[PDB]
Amino acid sequence: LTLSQLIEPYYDTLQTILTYLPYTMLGSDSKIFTFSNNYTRLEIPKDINNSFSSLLREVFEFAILYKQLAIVVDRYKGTLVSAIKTAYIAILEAQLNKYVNDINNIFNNKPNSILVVYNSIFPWISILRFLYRVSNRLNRLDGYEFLTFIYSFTNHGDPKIRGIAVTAFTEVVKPYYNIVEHWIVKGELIDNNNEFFIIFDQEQNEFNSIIKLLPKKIPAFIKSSDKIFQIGKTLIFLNKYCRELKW
Amino acid sequence: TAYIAILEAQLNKYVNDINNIFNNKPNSILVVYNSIFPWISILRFLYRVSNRLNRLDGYEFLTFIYSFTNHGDPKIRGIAVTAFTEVVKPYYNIVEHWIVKGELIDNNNEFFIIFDQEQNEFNSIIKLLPKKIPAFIKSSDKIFQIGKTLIFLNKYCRELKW
Amino acid sequence: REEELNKRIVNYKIQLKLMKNFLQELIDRNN
Amino acid sequence: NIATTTKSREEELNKRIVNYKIQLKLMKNFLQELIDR
Amino acid sequence: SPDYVSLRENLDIMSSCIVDSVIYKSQKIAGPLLSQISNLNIQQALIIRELLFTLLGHEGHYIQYSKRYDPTSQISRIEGPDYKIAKNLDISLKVITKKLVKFGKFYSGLKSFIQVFDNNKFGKIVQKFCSEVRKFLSSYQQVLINVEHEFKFNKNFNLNMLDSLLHQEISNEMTHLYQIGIEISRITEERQKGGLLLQVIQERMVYYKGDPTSLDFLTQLFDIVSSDYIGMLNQWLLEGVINDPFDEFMIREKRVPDSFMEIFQSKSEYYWNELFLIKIDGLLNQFQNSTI
Repeated sequence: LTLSQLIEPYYDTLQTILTYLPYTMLGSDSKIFTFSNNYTRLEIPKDINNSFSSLLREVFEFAILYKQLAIVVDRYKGTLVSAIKTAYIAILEAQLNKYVNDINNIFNNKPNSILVVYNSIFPWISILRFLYRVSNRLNRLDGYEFLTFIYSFTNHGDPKIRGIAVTAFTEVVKPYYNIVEHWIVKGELIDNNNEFFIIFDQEQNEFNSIIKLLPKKIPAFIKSSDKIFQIGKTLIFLNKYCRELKW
Repeated sequence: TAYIAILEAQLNKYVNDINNIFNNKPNSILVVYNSIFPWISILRFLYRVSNRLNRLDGYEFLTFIYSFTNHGDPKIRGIAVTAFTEVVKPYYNIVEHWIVKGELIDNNNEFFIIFDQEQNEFNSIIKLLPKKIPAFIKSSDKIFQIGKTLIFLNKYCRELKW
Repeated sequence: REEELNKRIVNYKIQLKLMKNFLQELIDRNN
Repeated sequence: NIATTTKSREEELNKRIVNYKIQLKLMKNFLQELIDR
Repeated sequence: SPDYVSLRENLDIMSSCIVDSVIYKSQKIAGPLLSQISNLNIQQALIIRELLFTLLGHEGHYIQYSKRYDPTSQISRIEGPDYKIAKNLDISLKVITKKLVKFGKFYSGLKSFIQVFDNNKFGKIVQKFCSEVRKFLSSYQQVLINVEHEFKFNKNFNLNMLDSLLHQEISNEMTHLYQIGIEISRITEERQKGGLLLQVIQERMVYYKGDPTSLDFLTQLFDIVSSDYIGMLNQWLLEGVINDPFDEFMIREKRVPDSFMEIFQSKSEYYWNELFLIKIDGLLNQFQNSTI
């Protein structure tokens, strides 16, 4: 007889866990694990002795965090108006899709114990924690403060954290570069919200002062800003006052 | 330190041997004794050498082990020459650093080349110790000149490129 | 005799170092 | 006695002191301009 | 009483989100008394089952945290919990277990080290070291999984085999990482009453200068950890640009205050001669030379 058999009579606890664990990991209610309080806490049932409960408390960190991220993604999918936050939500959805596929792989290969499950998903601790922390501040932070907040993480020394930060920053910053593209090429302003270093003044009654620069909002990753402003102003002047549409 | 490293490796092998001897459920004490019998000389030798790890200095220890490589017993000489390779590697690393770059590594007195900070002239800051020259080293009087000339080149003439 | 000139030289070295440290302190505090 | 040499020892020391009096006074003027604002 | 796993309420980007300072007051399922069991095989299997969870830092039915371990204190978490073994275990099994328990202490200490020292205020060197610690933990769990598989399917498995395997596989690297981490904790708590990691590794490496495997591991760790510092130095010497805003780098360029911008623009000599400095604290012995 193996070691695990001789202990069976003297050790009582509810493979059955692995039967209902995949449904709990995907942020869904289970016969033995039930969420409560708007999916902010998970109740471990009776008949799970000290050790297994202590181990599960580490595994269930992924389930609750993923459920919170899924709630955020489903809630703010098409409600936010700012382009920066929308791009952030897009990349967040992509990351969650990868996580779900990873879980499906971990449980397609029938696992032997809870520990192999924990080890398989272990590399996702930093990604999930970072995404939860950033999404937690999607409300108070404005369109530009959010971009600056993410940008500060691209310098993180940790390859995993900096990898996810620089992965998300590309798509988060693309809309800003689209604003700059429209301003540079045609000479027009797109951002309806205050998330750019060039603005207008409808109340003004003279050309040279309708457009003004905001030196405080100039991002660090942009270059030759004082030339971008002049290019855009001269374009507006040419295509709306001189009416030289051909050139 | 290298001696302790090889000692740890030998103890690990001994523990694995014991685990094998008792995984095969033994019938009596005598089969156990016979299974581990070939370890009498290795354990006694290791205990005797480790017993003198305190009083013996860095170089006297190396010379003490080196004298056992000539033992006629295949088992004792086998373990002595097995341990002597890793015990002598650090000495050859000191010689490597001295030969190639031209710098002294040993903070302790375990080498046949030393310095004199109190001296105020190049030719006599570095002096040789003919008593500490090991038997297994060759062309020592050329090693000394190679190292001295390199120190001179890379710190006084400041010819770093070559 | 020239000991006196050397002494004054070192005194002015210390005074210059103090002035530079004063600049650094002031700039650090203003930031 | 200290060896005599063709180069003027006291001249070198005096020039060093004068160059240390220019740096000090320029630094003082700059600090005065910095403090009063 | 119901059991809940609830969400807890320079930001710590890797600090545990859920509550983990919960210590169970009494066992949820009452197991057999250890004194009641007299057979050696049963005791060995029971202690093995309890030990698999202990090695990860969790409590068991027969291995319990010492009353001195307070999760609130930072130093207590960093140094890891101390375990007490039930008095009714067999003497030989108790000794063997007391040797193996230390591995759970190191693992818990490292896991709590990551959740504290991996933020922006501790610099790129410490962050990159936390990366190594997290990769080592991932490797160590694959040593624990194999042990569990052998316990489950191998009939010849016994406590001595576990002791020999763990000691011969993962002890050395774990000891190195734990010692470096606890030394960092000691130094950082002393300084409150960054680049110092390289000094700790170099100081640590003097004792293992003759050990081949330990020296190889320490040299590899030093090489990977220092790579960020080499990046800063390379950019500084090749393009004259300082990049990382953590003030880690030795060449400290400082911003002129807005109140003095007009003054410093006129007297650019003081700008280019005073607002570049060398931070002497973070210098290695290679750069400890005036001309360099």
